[PDB]
Amino acid sequence: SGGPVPVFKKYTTGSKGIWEKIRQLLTLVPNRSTGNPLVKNYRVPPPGYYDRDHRRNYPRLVAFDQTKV
Amino acid sequence: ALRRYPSGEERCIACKLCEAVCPAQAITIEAEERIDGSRRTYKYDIDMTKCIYCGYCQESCPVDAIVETPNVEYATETREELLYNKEKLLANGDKWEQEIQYALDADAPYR
Amino acid sequence: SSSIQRTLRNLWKNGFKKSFKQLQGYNDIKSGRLVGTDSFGNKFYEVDDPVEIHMRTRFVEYTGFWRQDMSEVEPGWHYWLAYGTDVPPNQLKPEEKSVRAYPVKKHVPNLTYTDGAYVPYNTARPKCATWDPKVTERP
Amino acid sequence: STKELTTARIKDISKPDENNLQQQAPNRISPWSKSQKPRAEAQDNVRFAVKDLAKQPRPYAAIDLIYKQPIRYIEHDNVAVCDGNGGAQGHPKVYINLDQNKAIPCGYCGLRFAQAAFKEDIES
Amino acid sequence: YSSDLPTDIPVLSKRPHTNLLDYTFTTFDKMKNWARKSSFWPMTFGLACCAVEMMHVSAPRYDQDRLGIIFRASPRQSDIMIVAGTVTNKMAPALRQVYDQMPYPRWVISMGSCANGGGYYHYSYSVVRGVDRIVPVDIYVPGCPPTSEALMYGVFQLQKKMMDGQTHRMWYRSY
Amino acid sequence: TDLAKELVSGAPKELITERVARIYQETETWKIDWDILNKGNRWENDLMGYQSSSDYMQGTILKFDTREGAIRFAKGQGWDYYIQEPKV
Amino acid sequence: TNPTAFAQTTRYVKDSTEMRTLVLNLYRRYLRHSRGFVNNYNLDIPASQVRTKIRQEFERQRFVKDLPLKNVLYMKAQMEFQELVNFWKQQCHVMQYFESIKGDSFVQKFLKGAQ
Amino acid sequence: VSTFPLKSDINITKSGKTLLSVGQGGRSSRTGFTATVFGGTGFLGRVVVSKLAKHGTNVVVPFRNDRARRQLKVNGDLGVVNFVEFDIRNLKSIEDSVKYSDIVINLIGTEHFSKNFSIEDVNIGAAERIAKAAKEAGVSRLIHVSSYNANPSSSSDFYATKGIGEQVVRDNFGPDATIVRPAPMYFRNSPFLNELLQIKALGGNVIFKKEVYPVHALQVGEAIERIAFDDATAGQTYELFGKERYSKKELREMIKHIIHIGYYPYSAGFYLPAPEPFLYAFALIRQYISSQPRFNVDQLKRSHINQEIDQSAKTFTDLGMVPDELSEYLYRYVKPHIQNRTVYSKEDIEKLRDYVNTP
Ligand SMILES: NC(=O)C1=CN([C@@H]2O[C@H](COP(=O)(O)OP(=O)(O)OC[C@H]3O[C@@H](n4cnc5c(N)ncnc54)[C@H](OP(=O)(O)O)[C@@H]3O)[C@@H](O)[C@H]2O)C=CC1
Ligand SMILES: CCCCCCCCCCCC(=O)OC[C@H](COP(=O)(O)OCC[N+](C)(C)C)OC(=O)CCCCCCCCCCC
Ligand code: SF4
Ligand code: SF4
Ligand code: SF4
Ligand SMILES: [Zn+2]
Repeated sequence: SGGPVPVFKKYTTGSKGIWEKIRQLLTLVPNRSTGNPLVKNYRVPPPGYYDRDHRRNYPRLVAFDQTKV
Repeated sequence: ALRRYPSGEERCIACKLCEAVCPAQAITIEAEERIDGSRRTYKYDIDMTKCIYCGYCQESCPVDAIVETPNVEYATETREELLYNKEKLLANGDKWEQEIQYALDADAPYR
Repeated sequence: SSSIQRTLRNLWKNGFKKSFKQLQGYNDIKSGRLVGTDSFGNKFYEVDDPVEIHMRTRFVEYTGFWRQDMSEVEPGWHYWLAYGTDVPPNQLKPEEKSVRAYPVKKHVPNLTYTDGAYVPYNTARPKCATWDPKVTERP
Repeated sequence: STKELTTARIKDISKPDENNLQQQAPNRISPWSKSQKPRAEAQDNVRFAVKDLAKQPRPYAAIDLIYKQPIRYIEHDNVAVCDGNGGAQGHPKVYINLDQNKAIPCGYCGLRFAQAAFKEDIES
Repeated sequence: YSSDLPTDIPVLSKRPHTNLLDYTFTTFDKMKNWARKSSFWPMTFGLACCAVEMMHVSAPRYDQDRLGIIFRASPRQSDIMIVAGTVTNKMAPALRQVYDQMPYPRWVISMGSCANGGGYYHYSYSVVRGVDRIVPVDIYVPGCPPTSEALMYGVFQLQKKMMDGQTHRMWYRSY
Repeated sequence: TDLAKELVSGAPKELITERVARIYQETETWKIDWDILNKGNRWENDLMGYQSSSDYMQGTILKFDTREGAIRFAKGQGWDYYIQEPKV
Repeated sequence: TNPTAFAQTTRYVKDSTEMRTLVLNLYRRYLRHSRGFVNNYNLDIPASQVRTKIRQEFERQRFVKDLPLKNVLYMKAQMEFQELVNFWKQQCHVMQYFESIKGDSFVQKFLKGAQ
Repeated sequence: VSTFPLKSDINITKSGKTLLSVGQGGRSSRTGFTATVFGGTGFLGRVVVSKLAKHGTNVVVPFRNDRARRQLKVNGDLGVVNFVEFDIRNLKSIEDSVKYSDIVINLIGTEHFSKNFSIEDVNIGAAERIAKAAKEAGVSRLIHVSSYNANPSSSSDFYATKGIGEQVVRDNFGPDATIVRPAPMYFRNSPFLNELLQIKALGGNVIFKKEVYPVHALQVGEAIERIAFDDATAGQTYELFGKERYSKKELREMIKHIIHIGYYPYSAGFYLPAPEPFLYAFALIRQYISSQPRFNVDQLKRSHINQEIDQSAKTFTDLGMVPDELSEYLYRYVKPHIQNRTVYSKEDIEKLRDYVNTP
């Protein structure tokens, strides 16, 4: 369930020191992050036959006209 | 970019798999028997103004001869400079070889 | 990350000369550990500040003063500046490097707007060969 | 000298020069294919009038960097296996029968092989 | 009549400054070109998928505005025209009307494959095969679509050309 | 067959008169293609050796099903044509 | 939904005589707008010239015979009227519309390349 | 133009080169020539260059203005239009534009001397260097453009230098060179018409009493095109002019009447009677104070001299082309500057011309 979540549970840049308490007094919603990703975790290490055949058994094409109906 | 073996011989053996897959028909290959007899190509042109940077270049090669470098800053004043003949492709292949080593050796497991 | 506290620290460490170079092209006085230079001459730095944002932890300082061209960056380092690898090109183990049988001369940037610009041409001879004039007289 | 520059040859009678901008490649003068257009002819075009020939792309010729490489040898066997000599980023594996008595190149790399006995005969 | 033209006098782009006037009219050219180099106001001529990248340059990650780039909708207020996307035949007459209304000086940037030489739709019955058949182009950005940095690189190269303008020295020396 | 449908297809005037279409059979169906132009079908571009062309019907082939169906089409469009009988 | 100016329903006319009268009114409609086509598109040719070209257009294809192909020719000519009167075609297309256009002996065609 | 300009697919030049044209004459076709059009960035060049490129002839256009050569590349295909930076004082740059050229066209010609060139230095000094340098490179054909009133002994600087330009070429390029004399051409942004449309034309009575034989610039543009592909037209002199004779003052009121320009002509400055010394003095003063090419002292004399047809030369019909009259094209070229538009057709120009002559 997506209820409200604190700032320190979101992988984002936070506030260190008394500025955290300054932020929690001025900001309207204290549990929103600045949105800048965590440089220390986010992208830290860079990226550096018949038994199994069905196409030949596709459903056939049969048309029903007034004669066969 | 056109790659090259460490021994120096060209990786490309002129399938024309290149000319067939290319959705925009930007690959032009003409080949014949070399003097040593080993099958190589004397014409290999890419119309970078016609290419869509699809990536079927790199996927089609059975010898990894044609690959797409991580470069994007090669804008040119005259459009004629955007028609890459074989020598221009081979120049990039040498010029970007170490970088292509980063790309392939970091994408080897997933292919 | 943008306040004057970071700028003043980076101003004092770098000295006036390097910073004024950053105040001419970079527009942001930054400092970092030098990680080496390429063949062309660009100096590749990495920042150890805990305040820089995610994508700004690796930068360069070009050789030129007034004009900077991105293509001057050597291809080996060009992948490092793009955050695709944690191993700088001068720290590669020899089992991974590129070994070529041909000389590797100095890096050359993109050569547009200059007479050194690349010119395409057709590498194939014309497919029809004309006949050489030859005459032998009536016997 | 207007003769070998526009003719295809196995090798070059003269010793090539890296600083000659009329050669097909820095390491070879004559072109290595009958249909390949000689570089001296191509540069004699309208668009090379003011363009500098020094900066044009002149990659080293392939047909030389291979022949510098010494021929590989096989001891006490007549089947040569070559798969690019680079691991799994090479050409498809091919087996080379060594029954014929000369240097038989690989399908893709161009590497040449031999046997133990014919090592003295082939080198002649 | 009497005439004697020398032969070793070089071309304008190679001619060094000799007297004090050659420094005066170089100052006017740099000062005037620096104004156009910085106040680089293209025109929002996004046509196709290439237009997404042209927006991402204005995005906060790249922020074209930091370089003095402010897109202007009207041709009169725009000194550049970034032709991004396919130029169909149904558009080509309209494109010429938009280009011809730009007051001089004017530059055109061709971004992407479609604007350069036809691109994917080169063999289409209703696609102009390269916008260079309609408007002169000063720089071609290759890609599909060119990355947001590739366009910035293309912008920078054109800027490096504008800083090389020598109009007011041309009057003094070549006219 | 009697209908002058060429005034509704929008094809250029040259298709009615100056072009010839072959109705052949490559092994169960028939095809239609236009014979090549006298000159200007393929000239070597002097820049990059591209196979230039002015014929706009070179890349066109129509896959039919039955012979009389193809002949019906050719008469419907007012196309000059000839039929190549395959060897048995 | 509201259809645009100078629109007509697409109807498969099943009379030979009615189609004759529909065309005749249509030809007058082009001539009535002769002055406008000059002023709208800024054509270099005067009003009498356009009527002359319009007449050359209408005289050209008056001998068609197939009624099923009569409606098609009347349908598309209606679109040409609707596109032109609503000022939809660009200026260049109309200028080139009237700017289009004797052969040569076999020696003349043999030498240069014929076709 | 039509569909293909060349008379025959294979043409042999005077130098032995065997050129084979390919294609059906489109943008992607070729003709195997290489026509260096000197002064191509000018008014006349942009027509000469345009026709040559669209039919597949490589054009090498030496320029001195960098921002004016950009628009010439639209006409040709990739590689068809080439550029060489040059100045007439740089001999080496001249030889860059003639090395691969089979056709060399000369269009350089000025009416106002500047702080770097005199009238002789351009109509002769440029022409002499261009012609002589072209010969040394084995150029098969040279085509030249001079004044319509070339005269070695004329007191007008323009006519005197242009005439000597004919002699000095033929002593440098040789018998192969050709000379073409165009009458004042009228086209979009034509210098011949731009003086008539200007509202503040001081000395309008004096300047516009001169007589001319106006010729359509497109035909002269094709006139060089017809000559270019033919070797039969070497060593000739061609004067190209229009059948119906017109005078500037006849045109100026004819031009103004189409634009409908009561009190306004008397006030805005249409008719500025000024003393002859003042006109001579004003032109001299601006010659040291102006920065853009203004009305010159030479055009004060030329206004007293009427156009002269030379009978030793050859007309349009010598090339198989019938010249077109200013009546059929004068309206459209001033249509930019003009309830219900009145289109002054070909015949109705006379009826306008009638209204001007009636007092
Ligand atoms: N209807 C007409 O225009 C008339 C035609 N003529 C003559 O026909 C010839 C064609 O000229 P036209 O195009 O009509 O008018 P322009 O004066 O515009 O043509 C001038 C061309 O020659 C170049 N030029 C002039 N001086 C120099 C110089 N010192 N160095 C290099 N280039 C120079 C110009 O270069 P750039 O423009 O790039 O600076 C331009 O390309 C002229 O000689 C003209 O006098 C006769 C009477 C009137
Ligand atoms: C009163 C009017 C309003 C104000 C006028 C000023 C507006 C801004 C001017 C922009 C200038 C510009 O752009 O100069 C910067 C450009 C950019 O270098 P580049 O183009 O790559 O060439 C330079 C490299 N070269 C020449 C080797 C190719 O040149 C210069 O480095 C000029 C040289 C530096 C001049 C420093 C000394 C003069 C100081 C004058 C101030 C006191
Ligand atoms: S990357 Fe470009 S050239 Fe290569 S196959 Fe794809 S579209 Fe063709
Ligand atoms: S797939 Fe590889 S080897 Fe085959 S033609 Fe293309 S580049 Fe050459
Ligand atoms: S070049 Fe590619 S991205 Fe750009 S408009 Fe064309 S298809 Fe879209
Ligand atoms: Zn192998």
